[PDB]
Amino acid sequence: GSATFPEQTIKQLMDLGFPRDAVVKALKQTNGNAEFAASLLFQS
Repeated sequence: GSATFPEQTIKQLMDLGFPRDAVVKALKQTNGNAEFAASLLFQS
C-alpha cells in the first residue's frame, strides 16, 4: 500500500482548505510528512 498521503493528515490539510491534490503534491515531495508538506503545499 503505497500511501504517501495519510488520510488523517489529508483531511487535516484539506482542513486548511486545500485540495486532495495538494496533499499528494506536497507530501509526495516531502514523502508524506504532514506538517512539512502542508507548509510545502502552502506554496500554491
